[PDB]
Amino acid sequence: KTGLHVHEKIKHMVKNYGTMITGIPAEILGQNEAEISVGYVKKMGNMKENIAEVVRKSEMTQPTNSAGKASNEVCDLLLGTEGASEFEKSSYQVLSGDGSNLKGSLPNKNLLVRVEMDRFNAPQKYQKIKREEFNPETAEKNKIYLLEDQLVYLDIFGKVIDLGQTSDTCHRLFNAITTPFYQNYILYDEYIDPEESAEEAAMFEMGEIVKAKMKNIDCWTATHSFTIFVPESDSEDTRTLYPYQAYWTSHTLQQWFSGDKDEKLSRLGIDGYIEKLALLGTTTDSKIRSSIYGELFSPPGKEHVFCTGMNEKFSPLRVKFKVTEVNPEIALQNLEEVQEFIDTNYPGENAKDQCELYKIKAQEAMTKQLEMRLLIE
Amino acid sequence: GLPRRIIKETQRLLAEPVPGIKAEPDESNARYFHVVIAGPQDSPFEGGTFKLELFLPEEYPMAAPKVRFMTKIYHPNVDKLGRICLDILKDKWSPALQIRTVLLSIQALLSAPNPDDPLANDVAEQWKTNEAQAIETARAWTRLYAMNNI
Amino acid sequence: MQIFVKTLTGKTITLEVEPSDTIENVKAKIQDKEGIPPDQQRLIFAGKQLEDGRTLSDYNIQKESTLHLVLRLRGC
Repeated sequence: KTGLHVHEKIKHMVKNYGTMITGIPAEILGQNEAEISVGYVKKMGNMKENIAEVVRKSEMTQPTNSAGKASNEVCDLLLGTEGASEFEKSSYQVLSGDGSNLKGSLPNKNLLVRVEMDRFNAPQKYQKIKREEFNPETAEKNKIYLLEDQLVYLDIFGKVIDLGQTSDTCHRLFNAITTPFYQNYILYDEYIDPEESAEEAAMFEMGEIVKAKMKNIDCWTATHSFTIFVPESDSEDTRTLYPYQAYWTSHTLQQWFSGDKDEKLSRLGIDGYIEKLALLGTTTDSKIRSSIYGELFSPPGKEHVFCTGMNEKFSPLRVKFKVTEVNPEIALQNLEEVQEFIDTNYPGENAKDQCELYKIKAQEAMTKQLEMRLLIE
Repeated sequence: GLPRRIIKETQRLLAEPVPGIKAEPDESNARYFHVVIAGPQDSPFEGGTFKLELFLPEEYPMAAPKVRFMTKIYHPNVDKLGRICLDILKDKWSPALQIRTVLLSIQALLSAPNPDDPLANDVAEQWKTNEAQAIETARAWTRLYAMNNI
Repeated sequence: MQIFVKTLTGKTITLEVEPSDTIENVKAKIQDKEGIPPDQQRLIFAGKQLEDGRTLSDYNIQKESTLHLVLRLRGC
């Protein structure tokens, strides 16, 4: 029971069953999917034909593309329900500029590392306001507030955070921004040139001040989550990594394995995949960070168009991780258990036929639930 | 009372237009833009001229521009009213973006249509299930609506 | 106030939130509860998409309401 035994088992089971890997019965899927799709069924004419059409066009058995959900489903199988809940209680550890912290957190045993990457969600626009009118329990949040004697940041929670500016400095910037369109405007507009007018120079100076103080404030929000699997090998440099992931409105974990991207990421090496991932959090280059962010997180094949144009990752990025050893005697026992539950409730020769039987039962329970609901006109 | 950037953005759009996109402000509403996007090559819209009307709201640039097709088009992310389902005009619009970025997206959206909910849009289901015939539909709508309409 | 968040797979969770908090705050509490990133979330409140920069004091949301978290999105 090697670590590459379980890696190949999840790889073929996810490639062939998809949502069935979660263990949820088809009846519950169709019952809850009817809750979302009830507003699309037509109410006139033959109701059996109206319900059948919406039932046919639903993607309820399509695997999830929530990156955080695919990471949860991988942890439940390899670690077990209780082991994964204990794993969640642990905290993440930020990666440094060279990824040495993760490089040292990988002993030569079977390991599972979950990665939570955050995007810097710094505020993008300000507002002049008199202190009389400033109620921090009602005013718009994640915004810079320039008062006549204080420049302050309202975070995402309610907390007011001073930016260390003199009352005289704030009085100068307050009375310099005078045009009505700029009293509630953005901080870093590219068309604002400080050499044109004295008003715009004060806006640009305010941007440089906010951009400096925001570096010491926690403004990160999670933008992606994935999973990496490290099997136990006879060391040397026969050590390999295999990352698991899905992505919002992009691809599923089933498509991830089907495209063999976990293997294009494999032979990149232990230190190779880590060095380029620490790279991603360091560089300020805008057109030379999206290349990586696509190189590791795109659907299989489209590593060259995943981060272009407006999807071009501008904001700074951080990556975090946490590790725990896996016991293959329990992981494979959890996997063949789902194979047993699948082969029992929905048996068949081909795995493609076992999925068809699961789709029909989900469509049957969704149908009966829909016609019961639509009896109210 | 035109804001200074909307003035600056208009002059940039007229000095270096996006290749294949004609964008000019209205003679009476400087916040209103008349857009003509040419059909990309290697696409069922090739050879077509599609009219769009972009309006810069008053919250612009803190809010995304309101754009919408005026020519009938068979696209999975454009409904019957002409609304373009893009990730900019919805939630993740940022002040770093601008008009040219929006125009470039819509042009890129014609070449690479996105997946969509097959419900409340028979065009999206037809593109996912019967692509070759949905592409055949778009070539018909391009000759009927997007040719000799300027 | 306690509100409930449901998924397609029937998994219902409990949150501690109050009418003053926003959607990003609700999605942030979902991150600490299920490990889901907010950028990978978009929650429906009875056929109503919940935008990022709006509070609970603006969607007629009240105490003990079942919010519908979708985990598969196609388009926009």
